[PDB]
Amino acid sequence: GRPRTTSFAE
Amino acid sequence: RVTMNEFEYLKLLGKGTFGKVILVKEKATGRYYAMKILKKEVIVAKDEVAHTLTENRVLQNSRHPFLTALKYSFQTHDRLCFVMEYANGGELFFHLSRERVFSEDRARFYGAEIVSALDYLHSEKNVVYRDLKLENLMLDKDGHIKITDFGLCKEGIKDGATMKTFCGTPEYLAPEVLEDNDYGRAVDWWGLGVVMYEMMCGRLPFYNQDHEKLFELILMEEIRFPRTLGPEAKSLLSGLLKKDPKQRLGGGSEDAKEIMQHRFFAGIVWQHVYEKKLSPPFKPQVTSETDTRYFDEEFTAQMSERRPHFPQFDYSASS
Ligand SMILES: Cc1nnc(-c2ccccc2Nc2ncnc3[nH]ccc23)[nH]1
Repeated sequence: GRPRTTSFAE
Repeated sequence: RVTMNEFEYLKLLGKGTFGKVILVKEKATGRYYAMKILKKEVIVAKDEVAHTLTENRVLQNSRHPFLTALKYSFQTHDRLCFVMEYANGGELFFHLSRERVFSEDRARFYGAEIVSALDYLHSEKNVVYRDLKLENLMLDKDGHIKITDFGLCKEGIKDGATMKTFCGTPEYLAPEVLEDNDYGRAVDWWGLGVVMYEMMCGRLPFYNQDHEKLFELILMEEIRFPRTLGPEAKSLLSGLLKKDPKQRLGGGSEDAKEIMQHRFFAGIVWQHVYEKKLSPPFKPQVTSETDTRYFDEEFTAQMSERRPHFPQFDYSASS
């Protein structure tokens, strides 16, 4: 079951 | 005149980097919506009030079937709130989790719809989404795609006009972005390769929990092609994940149109996609509006001048 990713902005 | 007292708060549908999303009911109309609620505090703290204005503005100016409508933006003393049309068939992350893999025909349907909306964003709003991921993809009551979340959009991009902000989601970043080069709209097409690849293949094309390793893969290695892929499919993913944006499908002057013509989408009729005359290969089975079977249960189950005014935030629709 693939883990959720997280968006980011530098 | 909208505030929080104008809704009832029924279910938590999701949580995370993006604040909290709640299935609410408008008191005066009985209508259901998804209310995405941010705390003003975290938003200053991450120097990103610009993202929220960007999202507000991208939502007010978009009308498109495969982008979630905004009905209200309102703020309070402590929160920002986006009341959006509720996508009642759930997260596509949810669904691909249960099924592992989609059929070619099913991945084709969704991908058609994503191209539709992204071609819209690009050629009509001059917007580059930048954060296409499975997690940003909902389904409505009839099984049509809804893209949500516009905080990381770039506005005012025309032709090959470029951008430099390093952002997105690590697993989806396009090579030219890892490369610290100026990039244009072909990013969105790279993102679409990764999502199609995920739907048809059952895993991301590049994966490591270690980012340095994850980035080196994206730059250095060719995709693997499972032997269950038909030759049209090997061809669309191969073309969408050309590491050079200049060689990528959708990366010339004709943008989405180079993808609509590709033989994978042969006998997809694009105006029919747009007009919603194609049968969704999966009709969500919901038993009422309040039924959240397709939302994930870690959530369903739950239930100063760091707090400034956001100017002209507040909005109410009326096309
Ligand atoms: C980013 C991001 N924004 N929202 C989510 C999200 C995550 C999990 C479950 C539901 C979500 N949102 C929604 N679920 C139903 N309908 C909706 N309309 C608009 C949004 C929405 N993610």
